[PDB]
Amino acid sequence: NLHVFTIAELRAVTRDFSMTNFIGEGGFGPVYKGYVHDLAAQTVAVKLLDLEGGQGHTEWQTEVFFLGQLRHPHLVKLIGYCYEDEHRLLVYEFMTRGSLEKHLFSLPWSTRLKIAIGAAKGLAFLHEAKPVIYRDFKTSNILLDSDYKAKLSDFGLAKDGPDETHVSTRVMGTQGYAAPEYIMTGHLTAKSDVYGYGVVLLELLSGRKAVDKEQSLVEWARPYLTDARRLDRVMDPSLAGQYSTRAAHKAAAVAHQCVALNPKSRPHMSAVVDALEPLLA
Ligand SMILES: Nc1ncnc2c1ncn2[C@@H]1O[C@H](COP(=O)(O)OP(=O)(O)OP(=O)(O)O)[C@@H](O)[C@H]1O
Ligand SMILES: [Mg+2]
Repeated sequence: NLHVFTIAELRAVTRDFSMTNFIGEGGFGPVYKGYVHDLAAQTVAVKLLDLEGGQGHTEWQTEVFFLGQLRHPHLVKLIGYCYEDEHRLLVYEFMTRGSLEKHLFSLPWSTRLKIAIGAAKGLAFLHEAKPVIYRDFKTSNILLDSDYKAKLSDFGLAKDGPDETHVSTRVMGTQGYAAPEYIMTGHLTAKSDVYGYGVVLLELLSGRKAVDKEQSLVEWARPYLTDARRLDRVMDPSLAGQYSTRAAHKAAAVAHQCVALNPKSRPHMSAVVDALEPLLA
C-alpha cells in the first residue's frame, strides 16, 4: 500500500529540499523533485506542509485517505507519506510536465482535447465510485506526463458524497472555479465539481484565465458558446485552423452546459466523456 517515510529519508530523497529541486507550491506548501533508490526506483514529488500557512493536518489526512484507496489511470499516484512530530509530507509519482496552468498561462488543439478528456475520465471515476466529490477542481490541479496525459492531483479538499441530496461543509476552494450555488449556500454536490470542470474546459478553449482583474471568463464568454457562428470571439487565436467548426462548437456547448448556474442542468461527467472523446478522432 502506502510507504511510510521519515524526515531523514525525504531529506536524502530531495537533496535536503534544495531550491534546484523546487517544482511548485500551493496553500499546503512547496513541492520538491526527489529520487528514490533501490518500491521501484523513480522520480517522485515531495509536498511539505507549511506550518504557518492556512492548511494543515486535515488536508494531509484527506489526501492519504482518498489517494491511498483511489486507483485509476487519470488520478495521480500517492507513493507514501511522512508524519513525524509537527511535520507532514506527501510523496507522489513525479508528473514530468507539471501542472496545466503553467502550460496554458502553444498547446495544440488535439493536446487540449486529450487533456480535457483525461481530466473528465478522472472526475467521472470519482463521481461513479462510495462516490467522492473532488471540490477543488481547477487548472493547476491537472498534472501532465510526457505524453500530456492528464491526471487529477491534490485531494486536500476531497469529500465523501451524500438518501441525502447534498453535503454541508465550509466554503472552500478557489475563486472562479468553485461552483456558485456552493459558494452561496455551503451545500456541496458532485454537480459542483462539474462547474469547475466547465471552467477549465473554457480555459483550454480560449487560452484565458477563469479570473483576470470581462474579468470573469464564464460571465463574459457565457452567451457566446451556444452559436457556432460566434466561435471566433471565444476560441484562443493561437488555435486557428487546427479545429473544425463542429469540434470546437461541441466542446464549447459542453462547456456551456457544465457552467450552468442551475446545478440540475449540468451533465454527468460520464456524458461529458462521451461528448468529447469523438472530437479527438
Ligand atoms: N506529482 C507532481 N509532479 C510534478 N509536479 C507537482 C506534483 N505535485 C505537485 N506539483 C507541483 O506543485 C504544485 C503544488 O502542488 P499541490 O497542488 O499538490 O499543492 P497544494 O498546496 O495542495 O495546492 P492548493 O493550494 O490547491 O491546496 C502543483 O500545482 C504542481 O505544479
Ligand atoms: Mg491542496
